Amino acid sequence: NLYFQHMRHFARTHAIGQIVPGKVTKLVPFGAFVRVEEGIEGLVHISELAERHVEVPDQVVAVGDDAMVKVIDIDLERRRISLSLKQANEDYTEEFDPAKYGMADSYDEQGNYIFPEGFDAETNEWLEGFEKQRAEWEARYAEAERRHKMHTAQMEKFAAA
Ligand SMILES: O=C(O)c1cnccn1
Ligand SMILES: O=C(O)c1cnccn1
Repeated sequence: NLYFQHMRHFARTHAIGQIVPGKVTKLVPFGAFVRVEEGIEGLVHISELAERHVEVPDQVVAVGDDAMVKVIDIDLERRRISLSLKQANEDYTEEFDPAKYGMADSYDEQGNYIFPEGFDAETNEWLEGFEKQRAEWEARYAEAERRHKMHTAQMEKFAAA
């Protein structure tokens, strides 16, 4: 079963709560399907489109719209990924929280930051011979930033209210 395997891979590479970019692919009476990271599709249920009540999804999104959504549930049995636009926006903060955009593994159970393998907290510099790890990290971070920036844009485009 390839689909299960893909969705499982997805679940194991994304934390619940993660906020991710998506493209709206399809509208239905009960919500809007969104393709996540040019990957696979989740559902934004109609009640999770916005804070206000909504009679049809078109009231909030349209096919082809880009958006940042929160992953709120992953059901590998029913092979549904649940998404929320509403909650993504509820959790937005002008201040950047990398945990919510792809770097949750840089935080422990308390929420304390974990200095990555190869970075010297004392020296505050990357250790020579770790260029691979520096690269991967810098990349992950950049993406997390991009994502937050986009979300900011989405919130700014809330000049609707
Ligand atoms: O048609 C479906 O699969 C469906 C309908 N309502 C809620 C969730 N899923
Ligand atoms: O049956 C589903 O859950 C479905 C439908 N359209 C797109 C993605 N998923």
